[PDB]
Amino acid sequence: KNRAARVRVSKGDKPVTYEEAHAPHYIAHRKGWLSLHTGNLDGEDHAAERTVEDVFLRKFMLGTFPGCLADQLVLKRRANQLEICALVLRQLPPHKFYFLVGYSETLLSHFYKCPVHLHLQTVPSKVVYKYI
Amino acid sequence: YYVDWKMLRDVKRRKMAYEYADERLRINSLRKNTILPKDLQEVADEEIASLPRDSCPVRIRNRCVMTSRPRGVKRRWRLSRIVFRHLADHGQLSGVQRAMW
Amino acid sequence: VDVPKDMTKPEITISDEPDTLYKRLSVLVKGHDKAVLDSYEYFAVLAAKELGISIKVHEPPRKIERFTLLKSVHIFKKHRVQYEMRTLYRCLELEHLTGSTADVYLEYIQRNLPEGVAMEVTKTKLEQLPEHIRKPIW
Amino acid sequence: RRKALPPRTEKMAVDQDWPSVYPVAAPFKPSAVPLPVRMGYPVKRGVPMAKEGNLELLKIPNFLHLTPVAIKRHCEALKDFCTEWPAALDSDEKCEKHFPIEIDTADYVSAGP
Amino acid sequence: TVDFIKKQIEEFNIGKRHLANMMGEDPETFTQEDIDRAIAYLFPSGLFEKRARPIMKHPEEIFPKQRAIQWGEDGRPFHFLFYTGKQSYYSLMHDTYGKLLDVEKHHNQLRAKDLLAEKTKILKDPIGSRWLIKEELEEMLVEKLSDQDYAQFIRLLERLSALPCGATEEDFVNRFRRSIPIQSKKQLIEPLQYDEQGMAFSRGEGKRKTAKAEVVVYGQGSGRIDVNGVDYLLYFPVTQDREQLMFPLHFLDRLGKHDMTCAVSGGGRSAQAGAVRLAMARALCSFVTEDEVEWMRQAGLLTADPRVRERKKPGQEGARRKFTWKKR
Amino acid sequence: LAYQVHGLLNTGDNWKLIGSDHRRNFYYSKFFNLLCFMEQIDVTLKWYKDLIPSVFFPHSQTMIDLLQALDVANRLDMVPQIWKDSKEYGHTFRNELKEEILMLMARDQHPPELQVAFADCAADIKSTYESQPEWPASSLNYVAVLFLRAGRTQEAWKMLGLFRKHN
Amino acid sequence: EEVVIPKKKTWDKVAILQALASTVHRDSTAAPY
Ligand SMILES: [Mg+2]
Ligand SMILES: [Mg+2]
Ligand SMILES: [Mg+2]
Repeated sequence: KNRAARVRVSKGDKPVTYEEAHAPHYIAHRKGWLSLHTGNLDGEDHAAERTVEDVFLRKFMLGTFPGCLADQLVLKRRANQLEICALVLRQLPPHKFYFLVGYSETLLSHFYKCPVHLHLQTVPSKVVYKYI
Repeated sequence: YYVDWKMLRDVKRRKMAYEYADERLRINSLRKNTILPKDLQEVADEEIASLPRDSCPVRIRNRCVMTSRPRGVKRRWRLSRIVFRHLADHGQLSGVQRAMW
Repeated sequence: VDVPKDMTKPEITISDEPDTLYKRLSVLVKGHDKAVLDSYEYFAVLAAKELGISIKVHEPPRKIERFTLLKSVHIFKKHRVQYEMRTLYRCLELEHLTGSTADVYLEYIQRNLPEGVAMEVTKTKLEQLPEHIRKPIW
Repeated sequence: RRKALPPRTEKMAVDQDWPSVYPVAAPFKPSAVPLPVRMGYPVKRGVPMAKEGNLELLKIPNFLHLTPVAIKRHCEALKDFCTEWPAALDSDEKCEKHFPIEIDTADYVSAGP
Repeated sequence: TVDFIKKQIEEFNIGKRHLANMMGEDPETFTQEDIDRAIAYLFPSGLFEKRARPIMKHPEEIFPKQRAIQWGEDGRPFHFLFYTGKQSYYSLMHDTYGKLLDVEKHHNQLRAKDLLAEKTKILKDPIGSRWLIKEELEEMLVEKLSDQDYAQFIRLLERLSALPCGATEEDFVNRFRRSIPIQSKKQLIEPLQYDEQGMAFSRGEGKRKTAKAEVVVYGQGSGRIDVNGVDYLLYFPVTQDREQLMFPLHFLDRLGKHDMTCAVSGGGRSAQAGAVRLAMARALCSFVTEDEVEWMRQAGLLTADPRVRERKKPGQEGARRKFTWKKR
Repeated sequence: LAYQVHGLLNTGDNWKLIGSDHRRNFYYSKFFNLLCFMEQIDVTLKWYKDLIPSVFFPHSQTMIDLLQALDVANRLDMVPQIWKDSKEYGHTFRNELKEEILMLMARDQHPPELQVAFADCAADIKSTYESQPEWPASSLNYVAVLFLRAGRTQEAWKMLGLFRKHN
Repeated sequence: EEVVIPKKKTWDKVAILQALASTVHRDSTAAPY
């Protein structure tokens, strides 16, 4: 059987996001891409760099916002600037949320040598597509 | 930490080979030419073989960037097929998709 | 109700120099998904009709790159996974433009380029003749 | 202490000019957008998911800053920077008779550092 | 779930006003079409599945039909057939059988009075009339059905329509009529074209197997064919290919009467012969009578040949051919 | 001359012309203080929705001004709205300016259409201070009178009951 | 003689961005940017 990026059927109680509810053969058909950048187009360069950046960004954002991260990150790259769009549970007081917004934006702007935008969309609890 | 000792050894190889690139190019210019006398190219041969062993480009290995895998690498992402597929199958590689035709 | 008064302060100067002429300007937008290139072509054509730049648009044939990997971690070579990359094209062909209009239109357009698309600009510019060639002979 | 504030769509006037809300390229916050929009695959009985908490609408490039009214206004503000094209040059014949030489130059834009 | 639909319609109207405002259009003349263009522009999702794309539509179209409340606040069900567990379907059957009984009674009274005044309306066949599918019936009653249920119902309708038809009865069985759309396979004749004092030239375009052919035929000329600027005897050295070019002309007995020029690209020699054959056949349909067009279609001249190279598959050799399979 | 000062601010650079946030809210406190009483309700209700939630948020001084602006022009329609906004911005000031807010409910005469507005606005209030908040008898004058113009005796009874339970 | 050329308008880098910022006024229902 194909195990790739699949959430196996449970006893029927298992809450599932729209994201996790669709296997790899459904990309570009039903679910879209979690990253947007030019580097994978036909005549273009530095796909490798954008990829390693991507990975580090997911890992980093997951570690910087413990427990409040709802869905997988959305990374949009436009003309040297990267906008990170995130779905975030309401856990921390807005004080901590802003603290980490600024801290992260600054830190990654100085790390990757480009302007970093961070857009937080807050949601009460994980949005459920299926089962449950 | 580079994921493996092997990855470390290859980072050192790429640094050394980047450093001596000029020397090697200039000497192998003499060595690869018919116009110059043989007496010059023999001394130039001993000169380029004198150079540190780890500075020559044929000892460099393209390895998976994340996982260190010595082969089964897609050069464009510098990724092992395994790691590549992992990333692509989660929708994390823009424009990449399963192929139906 | 509340209207800020005297909000405009543009800065433009006119140099005495003979502004560069462009016989034809081709803008080629490569993209992954079609709909984005459609709304972008609509936006670009509208922005060109508002500046009276007189443009045509056509669609260059799409390019699909396919490649094959092993499905298994260790050993089954009979089994593979096949992956695609689809690059789609829009070509905006503008004709009879000046240098200033070219830089304004290209600035406006390039600011509004979507994250997943790339753009190639081929400008064919008009120059009369070089000085040493005009009608001297050596 | 838990704080839930009703979305912008409540205070939104029916005729309020749109380009005021989305001046620049934006992520699509669902609170700031008045239109109900259901995207995502449906379920057998059910409908496509709402606009709130929907990640798929977040993935989409949105042309909301580029709404045709905003293009009219923008381009009317850009009419000042553009310089006119010479009359007599209207046909390619006179283009060749006057300027013999074409210099082709390529400029590329790609996202990244 | 009623408050839900009320709210959804409120916010759909408000949102349609907003969308009409930003798109710069009259909120009154805004249609579903315009809504579609609007969201297609504002949220441009390339996705191959069209049901996964952004949608703002009237809540009645989006949400599925709801079974209404089946009883009063005292608990007593509204309909008398409620406890059947299918009230809609068995109501339908009760009334259908009631009307079949009615037809039998009325028509028997008219048998005793020496009157058969009715006619058979049972043949609607030129209208292309058919019954509902099970899906349509299922949608009409807002209730799930079984194959035997639908078959039962339909059979009872056949019992009804096979008798003398009343007015109310005809109108009744005509809810359950659908009309199959236009059935004609007749081709669309290329209007003949007169160009630069030259008379009667027709065009046709064949496509076969990586090979495209554009054929212009003149009815005013003698027999010859020029393919890519050269004679057909030169371009097609193989006899088979010239016979392929000869097929439609010999079929219509036009062999000496027409003069043709062709542009054919891609594929091999036989693929080109076939593409030109098809193009030529489609070009000769302007010069001939409407009957011989049907004759050419029935000889297989006018249909493109769908047969095309299949893609090689991984783990196999030839897209069919498999690697050698070892038992032990 | 305040229209004039505002025309001056917005002109060269409006943003560069005010240094701090305290000295910024002074500006709108006093400016809207003028706008509310000195101008017709058509102007005040208008500049209201533009200045208050968007730029800088109401203090107690701008809180009392709306109250005195709706008593003179006889506006009973805008009480639920301004109350719902003052709830959002004005949580701490509540106890002190409340007695002032409610006093404008006596001054009016109440048609059969406005009953439910009074009912809701007062019920949220008194369900807030009975679940915790010294509560004035004025508020009961209001619930009871507004419920007399409403035609509802039964709730006014339970509210008089809830004040005589307040010792 | 029929040949006519206009002159070039040299503007500052940020100029077009500020000319676009002119066509957008301030949003009423919006919180601080
Ligand atoms: Mg290890
Ligand atoms: Mg090697
Ligand atoms: Mg074979």
